[PDB]
Amino acid sequence: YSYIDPTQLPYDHKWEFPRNRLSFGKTLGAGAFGKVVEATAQGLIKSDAAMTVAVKMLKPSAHSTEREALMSELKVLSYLGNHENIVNLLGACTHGGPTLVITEYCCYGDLLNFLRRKRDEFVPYLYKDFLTLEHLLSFSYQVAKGMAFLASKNCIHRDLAARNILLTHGNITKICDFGLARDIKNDSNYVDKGNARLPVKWMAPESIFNSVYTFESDVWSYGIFLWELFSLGSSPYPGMPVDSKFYKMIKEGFRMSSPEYAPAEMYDIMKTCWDADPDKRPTFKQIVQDIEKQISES
Ligand SMILES: COc1cc2ncnc(Oc3ccc(NC(=O)Cn4cc(C(C)C)nn4)cc3)c2cc1OC
Repeated sequence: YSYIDPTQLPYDHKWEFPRNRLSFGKTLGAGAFGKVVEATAQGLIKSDAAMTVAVKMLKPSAHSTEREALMSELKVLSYLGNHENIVNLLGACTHGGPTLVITEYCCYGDLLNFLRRKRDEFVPYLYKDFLTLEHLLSFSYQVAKGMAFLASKNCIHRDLAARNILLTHGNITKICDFGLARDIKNDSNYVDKGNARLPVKWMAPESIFNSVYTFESDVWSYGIFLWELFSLGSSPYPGMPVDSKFYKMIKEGFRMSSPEYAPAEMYDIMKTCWDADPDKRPTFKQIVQDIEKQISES
């Protein structure tokens, strides 16, 4: 929810695709109630050529709440329309069986696992495809541009992190949301807080203590994502478990020091994203303008 009720958004039937034209392959990811599988779609291209796609669907374990949530995701994707910095909708199957959501396939997978795999060969300054500082600045710019677009459409992400960014051809990043297709019960980055399992280390104080999610709380998460990026995939608040001492320290103003590979101007952005006053944080549009200047000066 937040600013817009996703259940009231319309679904354009121009997206309707016949489900008998899909051939399912390997499961890319699974949670308790949902999954994402790799598939071949036939007749999606005007010229009889087959194409590889990603398909999100529910498991027989899912209930009415999860069935409403997958339909709401489809309505939001149809409402947003395509954007270069967001995973794009290609089609959907809404009759003749369970809901299927068809999105573009991203050959390099999630950004978190890519950074961890590339960590040991990082170059701060050719066939080998080494990760450089130039690539980290470009990723930070592309993610801020996609988030500036979501905010302009009155959308709040609520789970922005490196694990929710995909990487495709030509070092292009795409904002995504695995949601129900992530096993949050066995992921240590999600913590038990009341009757929920939440990503506390990425959450703004107003979201933790008041359950308030806004344009400003997404900006706090972006600052945490920057720390993950310039630490080459390390977990935030290293050596600190999520306990009473953690919630106390955050309220009292404790903040992480800069990661090892962050330029000083990128750490300056992180600090402003983590201001206790939501009105003192920059907008995603201001972040884009700031990074643009850094890239041009480089
Ligand atoms: C080679 O490995 C992979 C390739 C992949 N290629 C493509 N997709 C993959 O997974 C998916 C991840 C997420 C989604 N769904 C959404 O993001 C829908 N959405 C967007 C939003 C917001 C508006 C931003 N809200 N909801 C669909 C598929 C892959 C996973 C891989 O490995 C794990």
